[PDB]
Amino acid sequence: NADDLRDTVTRQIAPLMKQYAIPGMAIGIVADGKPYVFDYGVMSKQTGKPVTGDTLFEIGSVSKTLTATLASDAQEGGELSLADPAGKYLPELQGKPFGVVTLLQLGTHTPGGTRDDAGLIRYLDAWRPAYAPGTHRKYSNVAIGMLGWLTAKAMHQDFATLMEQRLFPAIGMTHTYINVPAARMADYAQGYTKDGKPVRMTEGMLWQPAYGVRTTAADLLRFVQANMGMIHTAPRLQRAIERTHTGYFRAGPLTQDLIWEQYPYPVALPTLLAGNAPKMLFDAVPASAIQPPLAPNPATWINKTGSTGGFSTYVAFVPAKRIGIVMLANGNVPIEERVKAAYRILGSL
Repeated sequence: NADDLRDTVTRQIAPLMKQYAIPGMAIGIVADGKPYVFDYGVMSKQTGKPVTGDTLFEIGSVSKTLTATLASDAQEGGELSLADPAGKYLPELQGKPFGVVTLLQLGTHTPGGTRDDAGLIRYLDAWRPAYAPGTHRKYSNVAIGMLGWLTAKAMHQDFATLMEQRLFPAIGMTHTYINVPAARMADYAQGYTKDGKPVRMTEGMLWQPAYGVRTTAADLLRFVQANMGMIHTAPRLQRAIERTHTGYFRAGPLTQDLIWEQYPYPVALPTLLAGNAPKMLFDAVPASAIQPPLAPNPATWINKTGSTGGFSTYVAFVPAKRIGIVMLANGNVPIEERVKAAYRILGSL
């Protein structure tokens, strides 16, 4: 099994790492609910240390799936409503265009366009949208950056504390960090730009909610299992996790959940390519609200991409089929090439 399974992965990942010169990758597979992690290559070109079970990768915007889960949990406990306006938690913004943006619009990339906290409030005050809220989908770290900020306000806690002392241990993610600890800096892989220059993360404002997660393939895989209800999460978090699969908007070929993005399953490859295409990532796509929102639906392909300066991430799973993939690379891999490999690999199962 693991032999056949590893061969299936290797036939995709080895040429990928070859053509794009990725020093290392960690691949997580759920095959009929069984998890597997397959490590390839090295953590750092200067130290040649190999990718192992504890190697940390930056997952970029896949971080936002965990932020969305936290916000969904707050909603489940009555601490917030996704329909709440930002101005509810930032009273100064009442009267300002951003004060009416809802938490839902931040978690769906539809708010209407895009140092210290006083300056952040200064930035949000002067912010003038290009579109009315909830009508156009436009990828942005300010939207989900603010989703995590506002959820922490509602939950009466520091953001990073909520992630490391609440969410991560409740999934049993024991090698997942917003702030990587000193004893763990040795596990942190080195990223590499498209040139080959080594790089790790620059931490702007709202850096933790939007892209602050470093993690292992095993831990991200366990999250994927939790998103298919497989690992005995407590009832409030389990409901919270499933509710992030609610379908809120159509945007071209893509359906926008809370941060997650989904497609009907079975899914044709052109559907995934079009939904993960650069046009989705950079343009302001008209987004039509789904009324009533789609209930979470096991017969879907649910995925999310992540890209930092030095790392490439992809996550995709099908709850009805009980399969999923996690791909972590410490180099730059074209999004559509992550998509194609996942589609071929998962099609093998």
